[PDB]
Amino acid sequence: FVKVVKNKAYFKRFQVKYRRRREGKTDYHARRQMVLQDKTKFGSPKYRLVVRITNKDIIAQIVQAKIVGDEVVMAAYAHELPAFGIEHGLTNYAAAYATGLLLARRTLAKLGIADKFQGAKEADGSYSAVRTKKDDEGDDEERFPFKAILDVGLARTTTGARVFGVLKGAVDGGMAVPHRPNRFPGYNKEKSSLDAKVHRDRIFGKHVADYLKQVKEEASSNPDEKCVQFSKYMAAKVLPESIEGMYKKAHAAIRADPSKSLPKKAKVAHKSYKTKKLSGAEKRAAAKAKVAAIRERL
Amino acid sequence: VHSYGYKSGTRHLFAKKFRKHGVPSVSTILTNIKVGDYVDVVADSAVREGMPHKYYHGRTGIVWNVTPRGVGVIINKPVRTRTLRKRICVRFEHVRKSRCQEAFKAKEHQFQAYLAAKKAGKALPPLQKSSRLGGIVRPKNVEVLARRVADYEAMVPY
Amino acid sequence: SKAANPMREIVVKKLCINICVGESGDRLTRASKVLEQLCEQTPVLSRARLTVRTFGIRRNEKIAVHCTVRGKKAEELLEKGLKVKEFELKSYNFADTGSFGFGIDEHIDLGIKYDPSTGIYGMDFYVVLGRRGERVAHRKRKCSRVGHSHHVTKEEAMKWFEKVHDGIIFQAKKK
RNA sequence: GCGGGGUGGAGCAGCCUAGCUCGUCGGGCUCAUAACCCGAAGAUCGUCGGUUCAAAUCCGGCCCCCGCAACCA
RNA sequence: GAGUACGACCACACUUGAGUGAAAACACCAUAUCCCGUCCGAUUUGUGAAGUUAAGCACUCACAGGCUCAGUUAGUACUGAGGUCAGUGAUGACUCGGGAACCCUGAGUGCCGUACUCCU
RNA sequence: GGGCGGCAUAUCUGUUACACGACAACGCAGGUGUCCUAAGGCGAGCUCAGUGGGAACAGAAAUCUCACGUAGAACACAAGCGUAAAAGCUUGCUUGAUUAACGAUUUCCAGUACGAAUCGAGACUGCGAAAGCAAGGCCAGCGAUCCUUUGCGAAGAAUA
RNA sequence: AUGAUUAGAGGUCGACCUAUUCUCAAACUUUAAAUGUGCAAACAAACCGUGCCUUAGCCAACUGCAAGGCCGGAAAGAAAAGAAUUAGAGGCACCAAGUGGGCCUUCUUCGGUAAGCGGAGCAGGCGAUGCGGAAUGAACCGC
Ligand SMILES: [Mg+2]
Ligand SMILES: [Mg+2]
Ligand SMILES: [Mg+2]
Ligand SMILES: [Mg+2]
Ligand SMILES: [Mg+2]
Ligand SMILES: [Mg+2]
Ligand SMILES: [Mg+2]
Ligand SMILES: [Mg+2]
Ligand SMILES: [Mg+2]
Ligand SMILES: [Mg+2]
Ligand SMILES: [Mg+2]
Ligand SMILES: [Mg+2]
Ligand SMILES: [Mg+2]
Ligand SMILES: [Mg+2]
Ligand SMILES: [Mg+2]
Ligand SMILES: [Mg+2]
Ligand SMILES: [Mg+2]
Ligand SMILES: [Mg+2]
Ligand code: NA
Repeated sequence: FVKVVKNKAYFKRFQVKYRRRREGKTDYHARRQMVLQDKTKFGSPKYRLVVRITNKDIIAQIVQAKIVGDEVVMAAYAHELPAFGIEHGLTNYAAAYATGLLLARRTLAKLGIADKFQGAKEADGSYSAVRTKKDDEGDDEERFPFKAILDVGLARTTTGARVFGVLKGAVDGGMAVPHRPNRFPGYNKEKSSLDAKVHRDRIFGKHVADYLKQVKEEASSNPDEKCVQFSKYMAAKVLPESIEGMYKKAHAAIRADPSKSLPKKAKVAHKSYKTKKLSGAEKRAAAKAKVAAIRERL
Repeated sequence: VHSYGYKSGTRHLFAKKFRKHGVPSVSTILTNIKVGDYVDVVADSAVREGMPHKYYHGRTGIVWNVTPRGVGVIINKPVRTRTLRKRICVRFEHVRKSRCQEAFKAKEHQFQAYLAAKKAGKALPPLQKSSRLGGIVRPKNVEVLARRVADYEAMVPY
Repeated sequence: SKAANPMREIVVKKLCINICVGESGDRLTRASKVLEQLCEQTPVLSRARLTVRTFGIRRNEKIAVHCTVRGKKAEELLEKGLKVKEFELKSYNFADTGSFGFGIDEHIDLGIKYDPSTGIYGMDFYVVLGRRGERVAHRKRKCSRVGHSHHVTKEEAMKWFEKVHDGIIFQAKKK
C-alpha cells in the first residue's frame, strides 16, 4: 500500500496562491516591479501598455494601477480593424501594428494632445530613441510625449514577437514607450544592428503575402485536396499584391478617425440562464430522505 | 553562549503568521507615504532589505524623510533618564499607515458637520442618554438562582 | 454519445527511444550515431544523477542517449519495433497512465544496415498515448489540469493496440 | 580529568576520502621430516550514527586496553 | 443573465468525484514559407480557421475532506492585586478584577472594481 | 580558595528569558579567524525532496516516460528566519566585489570608537524589450596612536 | 506540521497502509490570554476657502500632486454617550561630592539531593532608621 499525501493534515496546512496565480494569468513578481515607482513621486500617474494576444484577436490597453482595481484609460482590439479595412489576419504581425497604432491615436485624442504628437505618419521599421524624463536626452524644453511601459504578461519575449508589433505601432502613433530595437523582426543579434527593411515588410504583411502566394500555388497544383490554410483568404478574392496597400490604407484610415468602431445594431430585460443554488434546508431535507430510504431497505 | 547580533532573539518576532507567507502585495506598493505622516513600523520578514532593528518593530512614529525606496521615521526611545528621538531608515515595505489618529480625525470632522448643521437651521441628532440612570424594570421571565446537587456531581470526572 | 466526440480519439503523442549504455566513452559515441540514423534526428545524451559503485558509474557522467520522435516518423518506427515483437505484448507492459513500451535487443532487427564500426545495440521503445487537449497542462499561460475523464486509461490503451495495430495482449504479471 | 591506540589466524604498516611478515593450503625436492623451490587462499577496517556522490580515512557518541595527572595544607 | 482583458482582497475562492452549459467569447484545434527556439513546432515562435465542447473554463450537486464566521467547551484552564488564609508539605481554595484553547456542533462555500463585448 | 583543567577573554544562532525592549551562572545545544571570478550582478527558462505506474541487459538502487507532490529539497560552513513562473536549479551575458563630493541613520552604546548593517546624492557601467535590479555572497568571519610601505597631485596652457 | 510515544482494530505471521488512542516538549506548535508595551486624544498644531505667491520638485500637461510661505474663515478650546485625575510652574544649563564589595523578602526563575548554597527578572526593603508589636532577631507585622 502507498501512503496518501493529500490527507486531512495536507489541506489544513495548505496556503493557496493568489487567484490570478492559480489561474496562471498574472506574474506577480513582474507586476510588482511594473507598478512600482519612486515613493518620492507621491503616487503621480504611471501607465502600462497591456498587450494580450488570444487565439483570435489582439487586446491592447492603457492601464493605471489602483488599490481598488486597475483602471483602463483606453482600449483597442484587433476585431475592430475591419472598420478600417482589415478583414482578415486579425492576429498576424501586421494586425498587431495596427492595433497599437489604433490605441495610440485613441489615447492621444482622449488626452487632448493629438495633433501635438503625430508620431510617424509613414512606417519604415526604423528605431528611434523615445523621449522620456528618465534620460537626459538633449535637455530640450519641448513638451514630453505621453509615456507608458510595455506589459507583455506571460508572453515569451522573442525577436519578432507580435507583442512588439503592438509596441512599434504605439510608438509610431505618438506614444513614448521606452524600448530597444533588439526584439523587432529583422534585428540581428550578431553585429548588433536592425534591418529596417525586414521590419517594414512584417509591418505591411509582406511575409503574409509571400506565404499566401506559396499556399495558393500549392492548392492550384492539386485542386482535389481541400486546404485549410488561408481558407477564408481565398474564399474572398484576396490577392497577395493588394495586401501591402490594404495595410497602408488602414493606417491612414486609423489616423483619420481613431474613434470609429464596428457598426452597432443599437437596440431589454436580461434572460437568466443561471442555475438556482439549493438552500441549506433543502440540502438537509434531501440528505434526510436519502438515509431514510436506505433504512427502509434494511 | 548567548550572543548579541543584529537579529538575535527574533525567531518568533521575524516570522510570518500561519498560512500568511509571501512577499508584500500590490496595495503596499501603491500606498503613498508623505513627510509628517504617522506610520507603524512593522518588519516584513519576507523582505530582508532595509528591515528595522527588532526594537523598532511595533513602534509608531512620524515620517521625516521620503526617499525613492525608503522611509525615514522618527521613533521615541527611552534611554536611562530621557527619551531620544531615533531616526531609522527602512524600506517602504516595513511601514504601514497608522490609524492612531482615526478617532481624533473623526471627532474633528463631526464637530465641523455639527457646526455647519447648527449654523443653518438643521436638526441636530438627538443626544444619547446615560444607561446608568434609574428606572422601572418589568421582567418577562424570572428564575431562581441557587446551587443544586447536580452541580457538584457534574464537576467530578471519570 | 459523449464518448463518440471526435476530440476523444486516441493518438500517439510521442515515441521515446532510450539507449542506456552506462559506460560513456567511445561505446556511447557509436550508440548515439546509431540512434541518429534510426530516428533521423540529433539525439541528446543523459548524465548520471548519482554515483553507483556497483554499476561502475560516476556522478555527472554521460551514460545514455535518447531521442523523442513525434508525428509520422514515430508511427513508422513504432511499426518497425512492433514487427520485431511480432505485435505481441504482455498485459503488464501497459501502464495505468495509458502508455506502454517494449525493448529490442538488436537494432539491426529494425532493417538497419549493419556497420562494423558501430556494433550492435539494444534500445527501449516507449509509446505515450493521449488525446487532443493535453496542451492545457503544458502551456505557459493558464496551465491547468486535464480532466479525469479525458485521460487515456490502461484498458483503452490495450484496446487501442488490439485495433489499430492488430496486436495480441498476453495476460500475465511480472515475476 | 588530559592524551593516545583497536586493521587477515598472530605481530605491525597505510590512518592527510588496503600493505608487509609470520602463519594456513595445494604441488615439487627427500627414503622421510625440516630447510629450500613454484603457486593459491585468507580483510563488517571494534560496534552505533553523522558529513560526503563516495568515509578504515572526515565529525560526534559507545566498549576495551594504554599512559601522564590526582598538589598546598 | 453572461464573456473577455487588466485587477484589489487572496480557500466562504482550495481539493476530490458527478452533472449541466443560450449567445458571444475564451479554449482545444490546423500548419511550419518566413521572425524565433528546440533531441523533438511537445513547450515556445510565426501563419491560419477545417473541426469540437471531449478537455480547459463557468455554473450546480455531495448528511464530501478543508476553509470562514458563530455556539459550546466554560466563567473551566490560566492570570493582575490581597491575607499574622488553609495545609507538615505538595499544593489549594477564598476576596476585588481579567479571561483562553482543541475536540464537538450550527450556518456558509467568494467578493469588490475599470474597459470592451454578448444576451439585444 | 589557588593550582591543574577549561574558557564562560573578541564574537554568531537557538534556549534559559517570565508574549515590547533589556536580563546572570566554569547554565544548556552548537558555531567564528575561513571559503567563493563565482558560490558576486542581471535576464530568461525551469521546479525541488520524495512517491506510484510503465520501459532490453537493469536488480533496493544506472537511464527513459507519465501522473502526484505547500517545499517535507536547496540556498559554502552553526542555527533561526525567509523564499516556488524563486531567493532553489540550468543557462546566457557580465564586473555594482569599482568609484562614491567628510549626506544621514541603526545595532553596541557613554548614545564614544571599532566591526557589521540601513536609507540615500553624484560618476561610470552590467543585465533586461521594459518597469526595474545591483555599488558583493542579508544577517558571525575582525584592528587604534607611533612607525614602515604603496597609490593619487599626467602632459600642456596663464605676464600672474 | 516537527520530534517523542502505548495499545488494539480494519485492509503462516509480521511488515506495510487507513482510521483513532495511551502519554508528552526549555532549545515543538495551528490557537492563544492575564499582566504588558508604541502612538493619538485642538493654542508654534490640526481643519476649511481647487483664495494668492514661489520652485531648477513629480506628472504628457494643467487650475492636479510635493514643499515653503502669505491672505482669509471657523474654532462644543473640545458637546453628548460612566467620557479622567492631579499637594499638575514646564524647559535649559554650569560646577562638583560620595558610590561603583551589597544583602533580605514578595511573585517569576536557572544550576544543585539540598543548604542560613551559587546565579538572574519585576518590585519593595535593610544598608542609612529608630518607634509600636511578633518573648528574644538588620530585613516579618504596624507605622
Ligand atoms: Mg519577466
Ligand atoms: Mg521565546
Ligand atoms: Mg511573531
Ligand atoms: Mg468544454
Ligand atoms: Mg462536458
Ligand atoms: Mg515581558
Ligand atoms: Mg522579550
Ligand atoms: Mg546563483
Ligand atoms: Mg527567474
Ligand atoms: Mg565602520
Ligand atoms: Mg558579512
Ligand atoms: Mg549584493
Ligand atoms: Mg546570492
Ligand atoms: Mg553572509
Ligand atoms: Mg545585500
Ligand atoms: Mg514555545
Ligand atoms: Mg490641580
Ligand atoms: Mg560581596
Ligand atoms: Na556600608
